[PDB]
Amino acid sequence: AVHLKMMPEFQKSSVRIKNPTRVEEIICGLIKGGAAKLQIITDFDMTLSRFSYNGKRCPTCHNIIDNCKLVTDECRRKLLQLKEQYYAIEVDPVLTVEEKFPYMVEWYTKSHGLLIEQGIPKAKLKEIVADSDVMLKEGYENFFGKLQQHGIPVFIFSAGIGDVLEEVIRQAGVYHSNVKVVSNFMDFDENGVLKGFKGELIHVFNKHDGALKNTDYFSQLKDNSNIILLGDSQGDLRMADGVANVEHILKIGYLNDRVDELLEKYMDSYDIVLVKEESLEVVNSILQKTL
Ligand SMILES: [Pb+2]
Repeated sequence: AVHLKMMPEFQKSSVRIKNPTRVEEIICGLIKGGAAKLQIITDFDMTLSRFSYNGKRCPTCHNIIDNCKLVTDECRRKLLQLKEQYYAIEVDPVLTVEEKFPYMVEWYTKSHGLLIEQGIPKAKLKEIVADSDVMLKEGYENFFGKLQQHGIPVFIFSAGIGDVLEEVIRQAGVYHSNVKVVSNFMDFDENGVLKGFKGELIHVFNKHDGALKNTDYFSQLKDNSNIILLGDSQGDLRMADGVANVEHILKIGYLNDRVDELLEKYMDSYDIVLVKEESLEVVNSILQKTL
């Protein structure tokens, strides 16, 4: 039986849970199914990576390029201006989520376009990443490590830059065979220089589309009908729309930002809400009982 009161990880004051009996019920299903039924579906930026460190604001995948030695101060000035005008839209309370899609497409297209101008070589990503201030959440070795040890599928589903994301996890030692990455991948020219992006754009609001266009992945995993989903946004709740059959799904949300405004909405939509939390120990605690 599961008792959240007897799990010291769940007592941390950052842990918010609207409906604990329900959460206990889901975690109980997870444990019953064991490794054989489990898979993980997860965002990356600010979910598997830190929102802030000591006492500092950490980079997203996109920020890593924004801030590197290959990008001019004027290009960063333009990128910042883009952020200021489009982030106001993203967080606009009057506009419907659907109204925001065209704007989000414009933002990722424009900002990607500025980086294509800067001339980013694939060869240089390794060093750019090594030099960056990127940080994985506390407990990531264990997270990725228990998962790989048990062969649990991990679908990292990111609106960031896939090449960057992969280099971060590769340099961290945790890009194992069980880890599949779906993101915005860079398209390179004859000289190995960035010239555009592959596929359809993934942004914060359209993860349902991507989730459905990954049929091959999810149908090989028919038997993994127990899911842990981790996300930092309302948009991330759609990441599991492609899943063949669901028996138990647990949705864990990192609330990093806009805490007062969004807490009630996050508590309503995610089963567990983690408020300004820089570690993976709640999820590690559930894997410990499960695997
Ligand atoms: Pb997200």
